[PDB]
Parts: sequence; structure tokens; C-alpha cells
Amino acid sequence: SGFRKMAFPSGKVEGCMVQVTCGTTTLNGLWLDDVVYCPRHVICTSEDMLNPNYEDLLIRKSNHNFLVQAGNVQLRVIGHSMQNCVLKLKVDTANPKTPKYKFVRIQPGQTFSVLACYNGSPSGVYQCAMRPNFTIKGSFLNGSCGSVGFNIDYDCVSFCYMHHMELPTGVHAGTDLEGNFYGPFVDRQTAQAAGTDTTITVNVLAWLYAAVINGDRWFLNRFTTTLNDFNLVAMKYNYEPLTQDHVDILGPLSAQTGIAVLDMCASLKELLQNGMNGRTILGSALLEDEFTPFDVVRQCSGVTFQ
Amino acid sequence: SGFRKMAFPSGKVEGCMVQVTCGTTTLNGLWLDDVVYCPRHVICTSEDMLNPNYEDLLIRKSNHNFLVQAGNVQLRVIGHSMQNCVLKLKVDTANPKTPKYKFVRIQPGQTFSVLACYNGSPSGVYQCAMRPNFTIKGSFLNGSCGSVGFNIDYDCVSFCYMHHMELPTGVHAGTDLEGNFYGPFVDRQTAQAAGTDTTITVNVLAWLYAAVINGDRWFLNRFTTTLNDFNLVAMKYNYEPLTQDHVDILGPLSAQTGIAVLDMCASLKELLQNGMNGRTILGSALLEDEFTPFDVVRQCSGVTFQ
Repeated sequence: SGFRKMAFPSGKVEGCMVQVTCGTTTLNGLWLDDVVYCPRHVICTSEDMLNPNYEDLLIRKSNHNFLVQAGNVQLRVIGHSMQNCVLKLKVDTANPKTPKYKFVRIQPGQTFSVLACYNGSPSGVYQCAMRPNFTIKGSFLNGSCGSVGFNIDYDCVSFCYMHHMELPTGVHAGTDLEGNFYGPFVDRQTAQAAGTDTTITVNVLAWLYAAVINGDRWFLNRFTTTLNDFNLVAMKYNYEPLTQDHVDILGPLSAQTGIAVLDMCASLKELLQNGMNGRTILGSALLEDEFTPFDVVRQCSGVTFQ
Repeated sequence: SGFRKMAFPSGKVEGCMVQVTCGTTTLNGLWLDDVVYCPRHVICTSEDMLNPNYEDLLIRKSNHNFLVQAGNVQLRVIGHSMQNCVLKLKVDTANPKTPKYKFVRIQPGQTFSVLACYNGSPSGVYQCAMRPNFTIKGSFLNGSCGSVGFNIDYDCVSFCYMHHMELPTGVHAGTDLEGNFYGPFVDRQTAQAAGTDTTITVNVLAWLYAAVINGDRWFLNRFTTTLNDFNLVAMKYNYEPLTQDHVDILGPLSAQTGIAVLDMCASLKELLQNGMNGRTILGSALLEDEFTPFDVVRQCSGVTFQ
């Protein structure tokens, strides 16, 4: 028993972390096969970030302007190209540690593990969620850029995030591995508006099921409700409206605990209007939304990876 | 910026996880050099756990009774011995992936990363703390036994924990790598009393400094206090009494934020007597105690490992 905010083992990703330097800027890079991926603002100085013209900047850089170091091994850059917001430094040596991988673009609400690095060396690992406003609440210091987020599906590593910036508000923005930002953000040092952040309702439900599975049942109540009437209350407290797909995704957690999805909603509804009144759920005084129904099934059944 | 409950990268530990089977029991083992370490109750059936005589049980087992599988590689057991509560299966092949390691016995309040495994394969990783009552609040399902806790000091892996049991209360008990239990626990299926759990006061202070560093300063107050008068209040709310060593350990966090240790205490004192009144600190509605002063310095300065 027990419930913890668990991250994926990072071994397969550690071996892909390289350090990328260009001029006086140095950040992390992802070495897969014979190509190194990294944020394009590695070609920018501190001054350039205010208003950079990436084409004109990249055009004054040749292959020998990039120093890609993997521990102590040096990679010879043989080609370079800009794909959206990322750089693709084609090197001469294919990473012998290249795992079976895949590039994916996740949806808000989804969760993944971040391996925070500095100078191409692992600092630590944590689990987090993609907020409905396309930002993430992580832990990044200067130099962390290029750090990746990933999920593990058995023997396959899915890369879904690459860190690019911290916003003046302290939250983080990044891209997928093809270089497209998540959200309305641009890679420049300017004021950027992140929309209103909402609570991931489907995740909160999955977490209540985890609580029930783990012995916390005090919030279970007699009442029930309808999807429409639940959503009306959800919207007042800035929760994401729940759909039928959410109802179906929770099916397994429903069958296992013998508590219908709509009944669980009725317990949530009441916690929003009344609060937790000094009580906790799985050691928490707040409603947790960084666990997807899949994350709960995984932790509760003991799934493993290659 | 930002603060996350961060775990150490697990790559170096993943390569030491083997599956140990004996009879119909199968749990995880730690393969270092040419020796596999695992809980001795791997030689026990379900019936035996009620009242096991480990010597008499071990005596009816020969080297060929142990099946140690590392992925697909099979290890030939050439020797076996019981050291306190762990088994030491000497095999023929030294793990080529043996990292630079060390065995240590931590103190309550200290923190470490747990790599949860099932069948010798990594499931996930999380950070946690050794409670003052020598238990840990983790996430373990049947089959998890043998999972290890560790810290990373640059290029050296310090193994400090090995999971052995879940208590009827849902908390976890284990040993160091020499086989000595943490706490008054024995490896048998009986009712065991874990003492009163207290809050790790020094860790809570380090976390308040992290909050200040990250912009949350609302709890900073004019008052001050004395160590004695603070401790008197601490003891009423089940907090560990603070000593001078704790004061010295926080020195660096004190110099960096310009807030004296005793003044920080005065802010804590007030939060205990008054509560957080609907407010949060680093996204939390409770006082967090799973971060040591060292963990905070690490996350706030960007430390890396081999």
C-alpha cells in the first residue's frame, strides 16, 4: 500500500544527455542516434534574447562553432539545421546508448518525468503535469535549458518535452521534440501571458479512487449527481469540465473499488463547496491533480519497464 | 526558480537490480561486484512468516536452490550466507555495471531515493524521509521487497535502505545493507508497535528558507524567540526539539537569505499556534518535512552527479 508522487526510472535518458556550447552560452542537449537536439537560443547571448532574429543569428554560425561534449567524449558536428524552435546538430558518432525511442506531443492534463540537468549532467528527477494553460510548475535554474520530459512505455522512451524558458511569473514553457512550443509562447525574453490555470478534474477523481484503495474513505457520501450539475459547480471553482471520455477513462478504477464515477463526482462536488475542514487525503490538505487515471493504475498494480 | 520533491537519477542503481527466487518466493536483489544482496525472508513461504526460525530454514537450502536472474542472464550461485537479516548470495559473475558504491546507515530525519522494483525490474523512483520512529511512508506492493534506498555523492552511490516489510499500519520497515533493521522491528508477520511519529523540525526550517528564496514571504514576522521557548512550543505539537547542531546546519541558508535561524523559528512557532489559515507555502497547505537543509542547498544551487 501507500501512495507516492512517483517518477519513471531515468537510466535510459541519462545516457542521452550531452552538453552543448556555442559562444558563451551552454545548455543541455539530447543525443539520439547521430543527432543532438537542443534549444535554438543556445546561439544567443544575454543581449540577443530581448529581440532575436534566429535566421540571421544562425547564418553566422558554422559546424565548428558548436562544442558538443558527452562526459569526456567530444562530438564532431558535421551538419546543423533549425527545425522550428530546436536545433539539430548532426554529429559523426551515433550514441551507442540510444534507447528505443519515440517523439510525442502530449495534451494538457497528461503527466511525465523531467530529468533536470546542468552541463549535460543529471541533477535530479521529478514527476509533473502539463497544466491546462500549457505551462509546467517545475524546478529549473539557469543552465537547465534543454532538459527533457519523458514517459516510459515498457521498452520505449517517449520524449514529449524540452525546456526552453522560465516566464517572469516563475513557471516554465517548452517545446515538443520537433520544436513546437506548448502554448502561445515564443522563445524570447519578453512579457508573455499564460492564460488562466484550471484544475485537472479527471486527475483529481483518479486520486480520490487511489485514496479509497488506500483506506481513506471519509469523503465518500450518500449523495449523487448528474454530469451537467457537477460541471456547473466545477466551473465556479475553476475545474476543467468533465466529459464522457473522462467517465470512460475512469471505468477500470470504478470497477475495482465498486464506486460509480458519478457518485465519486458527488463527493468531489461537496469537497469544493465545503472544503476539507482540517482533514487530509493521502497525506494532503489539498486536492491533488498531478496523477492521471493511468498513473494510479500503474502504481496500484505494480507495472514495470525494460 | 521553483521547488519540487526531487529524487536522484536512478541509472546507476537500475543496473544492479536482479530478481531472486527461492522455492515459490520471488523478490528483488542487489547485485554489486560478485555478490547479490536480498531479504532473508525470500527462503520463507507464506506460512513460515508467522514464526520463522531462519537458521533451521536456511540450513535446508543449498546453492542450487537460488535462481538469480538479471534480465535474461542467469547467475550461478556459488556460496550463500546470512548476515543479520540479509542474505549474501556469492555468484560467479561480477556485475560489469557495478558503480562506485558504499554502504551507510543513515539517521532519522535523513532523506534518500527509493527505486521501487518488481521481479528485478524498475517500476519507479521517489524521494522520501526516514521518520523519527524509524519507519518510512512509501509505496510498495507485494513483491517489492528488496527494493533499495540510496543517495548519490558525485560519483559514489550510498546504499542506505533495503525494504523488508509492510506493517499492519501501512508503513514500511527495512534494514541497512548489513542487515540491521532500522527501528525495533523484526522480520516476522506479527503485530509490531512503531513509536510516536514526530515532525522533523530542522527540515521544516530548511523548507521555509526555500520558500523565502522562491518568493513566499508572507509568514515572515517581526517577532523572535529563544531556543528554549521555541522548543517548549515545538513539544506540544509533536515536533522534534531543535539543537545547536541544527542551528549550525542551517547557517548557510541563513547567510544567503539574511534571516537569522532564531527569527525563522519565531515564524514557525506562530504557524503552529495559528495555522496557515487557508494560505499555502510552495504550493502546500501543510508544513513539509521531507527536505533536509542539504536537499534545499542542492536544489537551489544546481548540483550534479557523475
